[PDB]
Amino acid sequence: SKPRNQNQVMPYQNVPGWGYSLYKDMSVPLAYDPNNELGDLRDVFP
Amino acid sequence: SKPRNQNQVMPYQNVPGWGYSLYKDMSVPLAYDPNNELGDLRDVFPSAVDEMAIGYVCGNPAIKHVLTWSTTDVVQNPISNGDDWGVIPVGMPCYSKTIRAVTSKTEVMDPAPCEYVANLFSYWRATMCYRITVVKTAFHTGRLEIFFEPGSIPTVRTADNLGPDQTQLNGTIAPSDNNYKYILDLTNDTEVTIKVPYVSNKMFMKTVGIYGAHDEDNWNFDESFTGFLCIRPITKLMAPDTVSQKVSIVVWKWAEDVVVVEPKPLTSGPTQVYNPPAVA
Amino acid sequence: SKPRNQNQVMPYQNVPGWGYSLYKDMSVPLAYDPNNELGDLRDVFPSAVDEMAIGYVCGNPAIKHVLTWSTTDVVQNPISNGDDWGVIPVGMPCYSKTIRAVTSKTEVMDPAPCEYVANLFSYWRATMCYRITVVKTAFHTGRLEIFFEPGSIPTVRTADNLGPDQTQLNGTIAPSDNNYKYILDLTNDTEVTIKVPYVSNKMFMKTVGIYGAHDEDNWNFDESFTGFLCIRPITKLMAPDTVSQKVSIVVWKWAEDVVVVEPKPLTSGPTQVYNPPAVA
Amino acid sequence: ENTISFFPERMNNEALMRGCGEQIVNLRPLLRTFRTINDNWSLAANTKTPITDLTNTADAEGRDYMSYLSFLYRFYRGGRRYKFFNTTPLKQTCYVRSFLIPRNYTADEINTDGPSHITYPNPVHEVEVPFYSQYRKIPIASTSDKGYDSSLMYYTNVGTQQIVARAGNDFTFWMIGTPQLQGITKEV
Amino acid sequence: ENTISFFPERMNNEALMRGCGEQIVNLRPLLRTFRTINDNWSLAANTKTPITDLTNTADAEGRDYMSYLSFLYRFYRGGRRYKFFNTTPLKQTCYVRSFLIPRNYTADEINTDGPSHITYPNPVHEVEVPFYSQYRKIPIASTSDKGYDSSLMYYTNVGTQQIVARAGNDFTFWMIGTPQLQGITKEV
Amino acid sequence: SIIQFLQRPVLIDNIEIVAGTTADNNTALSRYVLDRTNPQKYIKQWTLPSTVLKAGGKAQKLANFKYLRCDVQVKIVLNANPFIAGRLYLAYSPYDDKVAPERRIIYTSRAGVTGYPGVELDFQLDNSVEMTIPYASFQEAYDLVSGNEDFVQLYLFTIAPVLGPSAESANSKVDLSVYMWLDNISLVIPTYRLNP
Repeated sequence: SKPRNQNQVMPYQNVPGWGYSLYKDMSVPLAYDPNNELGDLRDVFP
Repeated sequence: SKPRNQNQVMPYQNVPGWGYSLYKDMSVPLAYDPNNELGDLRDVFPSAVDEMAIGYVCGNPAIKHVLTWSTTDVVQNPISNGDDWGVIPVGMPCYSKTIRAVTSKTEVMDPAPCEYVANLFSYWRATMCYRITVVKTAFHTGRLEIFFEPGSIPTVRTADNLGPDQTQLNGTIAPSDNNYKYILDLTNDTEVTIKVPYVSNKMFMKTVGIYGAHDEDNWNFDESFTGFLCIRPITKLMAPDTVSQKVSIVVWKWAEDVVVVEPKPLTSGPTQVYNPPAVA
Repeated sequence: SKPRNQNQVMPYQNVPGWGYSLYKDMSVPLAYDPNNELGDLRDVFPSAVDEMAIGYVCGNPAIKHVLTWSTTDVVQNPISNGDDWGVIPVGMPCYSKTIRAVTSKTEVMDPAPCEYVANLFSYWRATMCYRITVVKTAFHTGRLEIFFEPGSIPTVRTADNLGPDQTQLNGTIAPSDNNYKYILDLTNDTEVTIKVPYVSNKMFMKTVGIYGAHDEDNWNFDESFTGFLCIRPITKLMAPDTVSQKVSIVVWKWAEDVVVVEPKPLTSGPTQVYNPPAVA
Repeated sequence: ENTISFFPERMNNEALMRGCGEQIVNLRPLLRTFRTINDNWSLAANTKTPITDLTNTADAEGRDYMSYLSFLYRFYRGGRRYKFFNTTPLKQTCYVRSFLIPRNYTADEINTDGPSHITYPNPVHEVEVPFYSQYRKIPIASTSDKGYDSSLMYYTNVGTQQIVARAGNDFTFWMIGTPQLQGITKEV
Repeated sequence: ENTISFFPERMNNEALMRGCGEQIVNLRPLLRTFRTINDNWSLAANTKTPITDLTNTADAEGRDYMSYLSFLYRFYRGGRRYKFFNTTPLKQTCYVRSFLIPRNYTADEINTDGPSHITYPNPVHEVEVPFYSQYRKIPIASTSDKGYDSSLMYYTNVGTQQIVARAGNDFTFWMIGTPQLQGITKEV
Repeated sequence: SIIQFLQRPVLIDNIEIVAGTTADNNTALSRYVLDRTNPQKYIKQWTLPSTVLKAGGKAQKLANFKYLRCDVQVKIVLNANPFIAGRLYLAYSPYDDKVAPERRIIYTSRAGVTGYPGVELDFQLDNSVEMTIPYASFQEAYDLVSGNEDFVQLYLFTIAPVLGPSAESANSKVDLSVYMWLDNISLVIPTYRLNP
């Protein structure tokens, strides 16, 4: 079925790169996995 | 207070009307209420359901054509119908088109619902419940064979239409002895509901049937049906001049366990009805 | 009622097709249903799995080349194969390319699956399960040494291709006495599955192998393999004229405990097959 | 009765699974689905039109479901749902507006003030016209009406071109046979 | 059998963790992943094309996974997923539309009316073509077909240029060996 | 009319080779194949599943049926001389005759070739080899009245030349014994139409 969107109108702003000066929330990867977590530095920096 | 939006940046795409081909999610009303639900059809359509559950409509009977049987109709030859299909193909899609030509040669069809429906879609699969019945007196008598043969058909071709080939249907070429068949002995029964399931080397079957299909575009038509039946007099009609020297037979058609695949047909021109003009 | 949107302002970016390189989140269908799930491959592919679990395919055997061994093949010298690699490198990436030149000098390869796969990716790590087997009679006899040496290789160079150097492989330079090795005594066994793990000073290894790699671009090839093996007759082939005075050996190849890093290869020109033209 | 068989209710759904996840059995959904009605309709400028002027014609053609099937029933109810895609090349500023209008009343004998919608090439108009009527349902092509039920009137700022689509909202059809169908035009 | 070893199942995953969080073992995901098929395809104006005219050619080149690997199997099933990025410099108004078409049927012998999608340079087209077929699966490059299965037909308003990508939806391939591969072109 | 039908093994072909026999049955598996005019010169080919039904003698008391689904079984036996040396490999390519040429079992490398499924054959050692090719058809079932759709080709190939003494004797030879049959069969449909 195609009911109707009683949903609200969801406002916004075109603002890109919001908070790049800040330290915490996205970017574009260029790899296979978006869960690309590496590890915790064992036997790298003693 | 006006705190700050630690919220995420929420991406998107400008894509409008996303999924209009699909069946399920908005539009703009022009009324008072967005909860404008109506009801459940009480005392509007007195029936189970006529639109959904297409087994209802696709399972709705319909008559394709009549065929005359004379005492002089050869035994084990297809009960002739001119150059057009007692040489009956099996399948839903349309095959018996004709021409209104005025040099114009525009083709038209007489599709029943069980056919009319599928010419919407691309591929199909279903059981065909035919039902054959004779018009007769009691004195009219004889035996008749119905035999089903999958696959292609011995055909004749034209630059505008196709037809069946009776020669390849003599009792010597296709005896119809072991093949799936029925024999109707008019003297004890007059109507037979023939339930033919779907059987192919293809999970589904094409729905083009016949369209832009003539001597050249014949193979699509060959590809559009699972098989073909044949009606043949096995014993001559016995009819004293006390009554007509001939009889006739009618072929009801419907379907069961029906299913379709896709809503895009297999033609080169969109669906369009032959809306009768004033004159030829 | 029409209350007011105390909701937050929800930011965004127009970014379309976000993460198409990635593997996981939409598209536009052209069918009836958005729940168009099919099934789980019953009686379609009669196998465990052929596409995922690449240990299946990467672990799929394949033959690289044959090598002839004559009674006159010197002891502890590499069983010669012209100017091309019994001087066998170890590693998945392709190394034995050849030329179709017509002045055109276009290079081609014979990569097995275990290789063909990696030429997709950039870096690799895996164990190579070779498997060597001889074709012989019982009268054919002798001993053979296989010895593995990591690192570089004594090579010869060309402006179109590279090759191995037999001189640096005499028993005096590389005795192969303590190094990892096997001795196959034809008289008691004929096939050996040599499982060589991944061992390097690099967690992973490059996948370029040989490409645009000749006398000049040689160091990439030197960097593309973990090591190299060598086959050498340790005892001469003993063969009476009752049979052939020579034998041959075959090198099956597959891999286990395999892994790859990135899907961008290490070439200067994209992947492309040598689709055989009509003629040279 | 007399009935025979040469020998299903699952093989259908099974070969469907492995071939087509769409287990379509009801058409009603296929009425909520859209389908193009006209390729590049035109429209007079800075003016308005009763959409019937177009609808009625494509209705006769059966180019879409909600007319193709219409040629198969007699009665229906529920709210239609229309869509306009803009393709006109040149404009300065582009309002596009939509009002209500009894089905077959004319633009002149009707108000231009009431429940409406407007948009700005956003190049699309996506309206749902409800079911307001006066008997209980509607004969699909009753030539005789003084605007029993409701329909759409359309206004644009400029000489305009649009792609158009239509479907049903609860929209639903009475059973009938079916007419003859037209095929190719192989004139010589 | 006879098998030896010079001495793993974790060091792999370990040096993966510290080097690469992607523990790729299955390729099926790498079929759901996209990859460019053509750099600046062109297309005739205000017209349409069966995408095969392009597909078949790039298929022979193996420039992407869903062809590279295709040269490694025989059979597959599932719904492909195509993407068009616009790069054409000049237009007035730009519809871009997409319909269905049996795999190798021609534009002329096929309808232009049916399940479709449209968009407006939003400069991108992001469609997923499903698996509708008639045997059980498909030989990857069977030269012999009267359009067994489904595929895409594409329409644009103007003489157009596009970047193109392709992948699979459940898309999946039968095992085979592999052909010879082409390298450099060092003509003299 | 009858409960159960024929799975009877039957023979197809028997080939012979001798050392120094320069021919298509030799020049074993050229490493590479560049041109379509020097393809991998094979030895023997069987278009299946037709040739089986045709020459196997099962047709008569198998015909008068249209649709079929089956898994072919095959096995090769040998009683050749020992003084020969070499090895062979058998494989099957579905629809090799119709797919793009570059995806054929021919027009590829020996490595790609052996990548295909199958099993090997030592001239001297592999006395009795067996193999089972499943229903590789994309089509649900196989037609008989047409028998036209051999959904596979079955290629034999040589790994190493027929190796032996300098100049061979007459019994210094190899011979082969093919047998093809079927398992996992299911037949349904009667039909008057007949494969010619």
